[PDB]
Amino acid sequence: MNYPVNPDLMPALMAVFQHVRTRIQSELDCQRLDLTPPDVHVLKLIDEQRGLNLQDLGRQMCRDKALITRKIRELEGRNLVRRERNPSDQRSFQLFLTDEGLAIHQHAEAIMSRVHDELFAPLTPVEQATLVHLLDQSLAAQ
Amino acid sequence: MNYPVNPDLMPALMAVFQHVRTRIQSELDCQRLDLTPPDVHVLKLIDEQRGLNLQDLGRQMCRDKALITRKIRELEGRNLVRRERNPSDQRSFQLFLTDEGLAIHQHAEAIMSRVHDELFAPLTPVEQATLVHLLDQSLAAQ
Repeated sequence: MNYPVNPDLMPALMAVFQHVRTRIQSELDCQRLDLTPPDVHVLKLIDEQRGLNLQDLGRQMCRDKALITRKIRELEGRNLVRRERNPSDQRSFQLFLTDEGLAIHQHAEAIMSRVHDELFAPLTPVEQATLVHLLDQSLAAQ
Repeated sequence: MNYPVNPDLMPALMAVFQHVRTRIQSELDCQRLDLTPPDVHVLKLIDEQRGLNLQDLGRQMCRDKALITRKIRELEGRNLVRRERNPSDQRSFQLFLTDEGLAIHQHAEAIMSRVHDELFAPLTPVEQATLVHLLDQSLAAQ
C-alpha cells in the first residue's frame, strides 16, 4: 500500500546522514586512520560477506567496474585486503580482509557505533523504539 | 539527559542509509551524472548560502584540513561553482552555483527525491510525519 511522500522527509533524513558522514570523516582523520568513508564501506562489505567475489561489489547497481577494481588494488597495496583465486571459478577472485584490515575495520565500526550512540541517546526509549519501527516498515516493503 | 540505546536502532538506520546511498549512486551512475552525493551536498550548501557550515566541516578535521577546500576547487574547476571576492571582506570569497551547477544540482536532488519517495511510500502520512520529527529531534540534540 503506497502513499504520497511528505516533502520534509528527504531533507530530514539527509541532514542526519550528512551529520553521521561528517562525524565519521572527522573521527577517521583525527584518530589517524587515513581512510575515507567509501574505503570504510568497502572493508565492511568484504567483512560482512566472507569470501565474496570481486564482481559482487556493487552488484545490484549501475557502476563503473574499473573504479571498484581500482579501489581494491589500492586497498590491497595498503595491506588491508587480500585476494584468493576462487576454487570453484578460477576467473574469480575472492576478497578477504588481512589481519591489519580486520583491525582497521573494527576501529571504523567502533567509531560508527559511537557516532550512532550520540545520535540516539538523547531520545527516550519510546522515541527510539518508534524510530526502529518506522525504519523497519520502510525496509520490510522492499 | 541520555537514555539507554536500543540495539535495533543503529542496524536499522544503517540499513536505510545503505539502501538510500547505493540507490542514489546507482541512479547517478545509470544516467552518467559524474557526481557523488558529497558533490551534491557541497552544491546544496553553496546554493543555500551556508559557508559557515562549509568551513565547519574543514575545521572538524585534524590532519586533512583542506578536505572541503579541495572539493570546492574541483567543483569550481568543473564550472559548477563560481567565486566572488566580496565587496567588504576582500580576504574572503563568496561562493555561488553557476547556471550549469544549478541545473545539475537540481537534477541530482530530483534523483534523490525519487529514491526517498520509493523507500518511504509504504509509510502512512502520520508515520512519515513522526519519522521527520524523530530525525529532527535526534539531530537538534547534537
